[PDB]
Amino acid sequence: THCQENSETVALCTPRIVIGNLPDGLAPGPFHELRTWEIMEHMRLRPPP
Amino acid sequence: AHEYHNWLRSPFSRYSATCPNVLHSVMTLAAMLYKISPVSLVLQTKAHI
Repeated sequence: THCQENSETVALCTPRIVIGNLPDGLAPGPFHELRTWEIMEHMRLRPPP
Repeated sequence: AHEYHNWLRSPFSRYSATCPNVLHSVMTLAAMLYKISPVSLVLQTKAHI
């Protein structure tokens, strides 16, 4: 991102700590729900309690 | 801690960790104890299992 500072404009970079921080155009909510279904099937919680 | 000389080893605990708490999981824990003896091969094979 670009940011403002005292009489200055600077660039800021920080890490996306978790995968959920990706933009929804690049990893949308339905995709996260399907990926969760994948992990749930991995743990044998396919029909959850 | 003598795993190699035990009867029930790592696959059993790994299975029962995730398996759903229902009747068929009990039945398949019982079936997992079928023996590797050659006479057991004759008996299982003649049963077409």
